[PDB]
Amino acid sequence: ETKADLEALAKDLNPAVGFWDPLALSDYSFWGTSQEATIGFLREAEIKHGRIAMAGFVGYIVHSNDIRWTFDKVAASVPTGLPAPAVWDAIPDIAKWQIILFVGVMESWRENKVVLEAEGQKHYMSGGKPGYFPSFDLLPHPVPFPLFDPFGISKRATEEKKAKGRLAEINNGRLAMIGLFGFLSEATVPGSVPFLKGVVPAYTGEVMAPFTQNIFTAPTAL
Amino acid sequence: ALPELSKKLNPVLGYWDPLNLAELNFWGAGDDATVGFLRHAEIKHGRVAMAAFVGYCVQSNVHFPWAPFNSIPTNIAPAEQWAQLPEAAKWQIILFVGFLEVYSEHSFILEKYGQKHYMKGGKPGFFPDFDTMVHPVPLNLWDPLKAYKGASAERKADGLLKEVNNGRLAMIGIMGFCAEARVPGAVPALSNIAHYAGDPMAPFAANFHLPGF
Amino acid sequence: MDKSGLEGFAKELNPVVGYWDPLNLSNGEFWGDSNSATIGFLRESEIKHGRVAMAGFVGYIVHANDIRFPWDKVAMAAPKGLSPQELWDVTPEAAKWQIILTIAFLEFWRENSYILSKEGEQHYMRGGKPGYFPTFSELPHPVPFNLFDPFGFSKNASPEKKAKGLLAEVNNGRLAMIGLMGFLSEAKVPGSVPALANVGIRPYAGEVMAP
Ligand SMILES: CC(=O)O[C@H]1CC(C)(C)C(=C=C/C(C)=C/C=C/C(C)=C/C=C/C=C(C)/C=C/C=C(\C)C(=O)C[C@@]23O[C@]2(C)C[C@@H](O)CC3(C)C)[C@](C)(O)C1
Ligand SMILES: CC(=O)O[C@H]1CC(C)(C)C(=C=C/C(C)=C/C=C/C(C)=C/C=C/C=C(C)/C=C/C=C(\C)C(=O)C[C@@]23O[C@]2(C)C[C@@H](O)CC3(C)C)[C@](C)(O)C1
Ligand SMILES: CC(=O)O[C@H]1CC(C)(C)C(=C=C/C(C)=C/C=C/C(C)=C/C=C/C=C(C)/C=C/C=C(\C)C(=O)C[C@@]23O[C@]2(C)C[C@@H](O)CC3(C)C)[C@](C)(O)C1
Ligand SMILES: CC(=O)O[C@H]1CC(C)(C)C(=C=C/C(C)=C/C=C/C(C)=C/C=C/C=C(C)/C=C/C=C(\C)C(=O)C[C@@]23O[C@]2(C)C[C@@H](O)CC3(C)C)[C@](C)(O)C1
Ligand SMILES: CC(=O)O[C@H]1CC(C)(C)C(=C=C/C(C)=C/C=C/C(C)=C/C=C/C=C(C)/C=C/C=C(\C)C(=O)C[C@@]23O[C@]2(C)C[C@@H](O)CC3(C)C)[C@](C)(O)C1
Ligand code: KC2
Ligand code: KC2
Ligand code: KC2
Repeated sequence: ETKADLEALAKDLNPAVGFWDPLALSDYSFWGTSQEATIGFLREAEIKHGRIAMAGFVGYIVHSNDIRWTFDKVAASVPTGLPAPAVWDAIPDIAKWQIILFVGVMESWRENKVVLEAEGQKHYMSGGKPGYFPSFDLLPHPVPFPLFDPFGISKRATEEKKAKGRLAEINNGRLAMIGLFGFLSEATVPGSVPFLKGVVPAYTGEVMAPFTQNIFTAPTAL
Repeated sequence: ALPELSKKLNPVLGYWDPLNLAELNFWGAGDDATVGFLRHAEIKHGRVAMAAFVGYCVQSNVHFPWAPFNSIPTNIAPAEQWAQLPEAAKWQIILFVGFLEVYSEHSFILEKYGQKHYMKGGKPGFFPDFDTMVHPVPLNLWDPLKAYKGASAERKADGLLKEVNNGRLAMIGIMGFCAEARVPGAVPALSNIAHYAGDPMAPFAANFHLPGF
Repeated sequence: MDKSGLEGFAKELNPVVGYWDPLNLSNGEFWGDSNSATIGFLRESEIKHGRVAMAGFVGYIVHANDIRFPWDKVAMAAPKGLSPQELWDVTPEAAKWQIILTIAFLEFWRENSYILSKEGEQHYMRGGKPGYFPTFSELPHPVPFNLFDPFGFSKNASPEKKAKGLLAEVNNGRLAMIGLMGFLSEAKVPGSVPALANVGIRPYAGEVMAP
């Protein structure tokens, strides 16, 4: 998308705030590629981070209140009452490494030229749709559902509703990237979020440290 | 240029070059190169002295409450604070100022912005913006927030005159501070704060002693 | 407003004083804008300072009298006999942050040129009415009661009455800053303001401007 398209998108997301890039990432040519592709990468980054942060907000609320799956042994193995950041550290590293590799397979599926062009879209940097996820039609083996709408809902949605939904996606993502980080910052830095004092359990570890044992130095195996 | 500029700075005195330093042909580069180098040296010294005056006054009373600065007292000489600073911090500060200096010296950059080297028709002290730098550079050295980038032309020279005079005053001021610091009673009416005993022109005296000395 | 208009406005504020500008701040270009912009910024600053000072005078009296609502728990639980500054400092930190953040949102709304232009006004520096707080029509959800005149008592007022009111606003705020700062000075350094010495301005032992 062009910077004019970004201005229009910003003025539709929030008419009053409008286009509010004060650091000019929209202008810096990333890897030497054109502005129309840096805009695509930046917009895909915004959508993706907002997605992961919205999911992370809901997941943090779920983990802090120990609403766990009833019929699994890993959840039972993890002690109860831990902070939500620690509910991640108390897991077998082999499960962390499979969550991460699941996201890896999915983000390899997404960026694939062949799947995207078979379904009709292109890469987000090649003028495609930022925040699209191709279905598993060209998958080696069959699979029951896709990722976006595994069921049928929004197979018959108007383009107006889709545009409204993408605007709401971007806005809610911008807000959730701040809410989830409010949770993390209040956990690891007490009195950092003034309104959550005494609400978020405290935490000592590093939320940017996925595995307990350092993979770069000494991993663990199963 | 120096006569007219000196009369602008102080028309009563006009010109006083008692040692004829402008007349002396520095490195055989010509009197024009002498004038350019001397004006740029005066401006560089004035800027660093102005900043050093403010920094000395600040550091004598306030420190940053995070490490490693929180561990330093403020009731000692600021030169003593610098002496205590870790060797890596000293080298890194000097290397950063070296970057600013070599960027100012880079001809291609200030030529991009429309200036020449200070001793060949370059207006003294035109520092360049970090646009030729490779990766993102959110702000610049001069007009970092771009506040007064659209200043007034006559103001843009009145400010130069005020800068030169304030720089001269700060040269004498910071040096008076150092004089009273390393020699008590050196500056009468200043002997009230800090009496460290060591050479301030020894960046790494605390760290190492160069061989041969 | 041009500087000729500023001299005129000063004359309307007080025919005797005239344009008393010993620092000549009106004749300036802050951040490299125009002189009209500098005048607009100074006018908005004066109006806003007078407004906050007028509300602060009333608040200081109301707090010094220990006048508190009959429905709130926080204030009723807070200690009595305190100075207003002590009362603010012992208010809950969350409450202080909500107050300051709502004030932040109001400042953002006032500065927002999209909203002013939708209402037929402009930002004060760029040429417009200094001190005009826009309505809340552009809000995501339709609140009632716009900030200025929520119940609508000045809707049918005349332009001449409104101009007189703005002049009164500026002058009354000018002495309101002096009054509130007199209270703060007397709570701080005693004998700063002689006249209040009898009423016993409740002493305060902290720097108010350091939350
Ligand atoms: C204090 C305490 O206890 O807790 C605190 C601290 C703690 C734990 C840290 C917390 C946290 C989380 C935080 C702060 C997380 C921060 C995460 C962050 C900041 C993650 C950057 C990723 C960057 C990447 C992947 C770069 C790719 C780089 C690549 C691939 C490039 O090519 C770069 C590029 O430039 C080139 C080379 C060329 C250019 O042409 C183009 C661009 C520009 C693209 C909390 C929640 O605040 C709590
Ligand atoms: C709390 C508690 O205790 O509750 C009690 C309640 C109660 C009621 C007493 C109990 C019970 C009974 C229950 C709940 C029974 C559940 C039975 C159930 C759910 C039975 C599924 C069969 C699926 C099959 C055979 C799959 C074939 C799979 C085939 C043919 C495939 O290849 C699938 C696939 O082709 C797709 C579809 C699409 C392709 O893209 C991918 C592939 C090729 C892989 C329990 C267990 O006691 C628990
Ligand atoms: C301290 C202070 O002073 O302040 C603050 C600081 C701080 C930390 C910020 C605070 C906070 C909390 C905040 C702001 C939290 C924000 C959290 C956020 C923003 C969380 C979004 C989740 C969205 C999801 C999961 C959406 C899924 C949506 C999905 C999967 C859809 O189905 C989309 C959909 O389009 C389809 C595909 C089909 C259509 O038919 C329509 C629908 C919609 C169904 C505090 C505590 O309040 C106080
Ligand atoms: C003892 C006795 O008998 O005698 C003496 C002995 C002795 C030792 C000499 C003494 C001394 C010391 C003295 C007097 C030292 C004086 C030091 C001095 C004179 C220090 C200037 C600093 C200026 C700065 C940092 C400027 C920043 C300027 C900045 C950051 C700007 O914004 C630049 C600006 O251009 C822009 C971009 C926009 C324009 O709109 C204008 C402005 C300006 C805003 C004594 C003890 O006092 C008395
Ligand atoms: C002749 C002469 O002498 O000078 C000449 C030269 C000179 C100086 C250049 C000139 C000028 C300008 C002048 C004199 C300008 C003065 C400006 C001034 C004096 C401006 C105050 C603002 C106050 C505010 C915003 C207060 C907020 C106050 C707030 C929000 C509060 O504290 C609230 C609160 O307190 C309550 C209500 C209750 C307590 O429970 C809690 C606290 C404490 C939190 C003149 C005009 O040319 C005259
Ligand atoms: C956990 C992650 C996650 C969250 C929390 C989340 C939240 C929201 C919200 C928030 C309130 C809204 C309102 C919203 C709306 C839409 N989402 Mg979205 N979404 C997530 C994930 C995905 C994925 C993977 C895809 C996707 C999409 C769409 C489309 C389709 C537009 C179109 O087809 O034109 C619309 C309208 C698909 C797409 O193509 O987006 C461009 C797609 O592939 N979303 N989404
Ligand atoms: C320690 C840092 C430092 C200090 C303390 C300081 C103080 C003062 C004061 C005194 C109160 C005044 C009044 C003043 C005024 C001007 N400064 Mg100056 N200045 C510093 C640093 C630099 C740098 C790096 C540059 C610079 C410049 C200009 C120009 C532009 C003129 C033009 O471009 O026409 C004007 C008018 C630029 C230049 O080229 O000046 C030769 C430039 O790049 N300054 N400066
Ligand atoms: C706590 C804050 C506060 C105080 C203590 C205060 C006191 C006084 C006094 C003192 C005795 C007078 C006499 C006075 C008069 C007027 N005030 Mg005022 N005022 C405050 C706040 C606001 C706000 C937010 C606005 C406003 C306005 C007007 C207008 C409308 C003129 C017009 O509609 O043309 C007139 C005549 C509105 C405006 O347009 O101001 C530019 C507007 O938005 N005031 N105001």
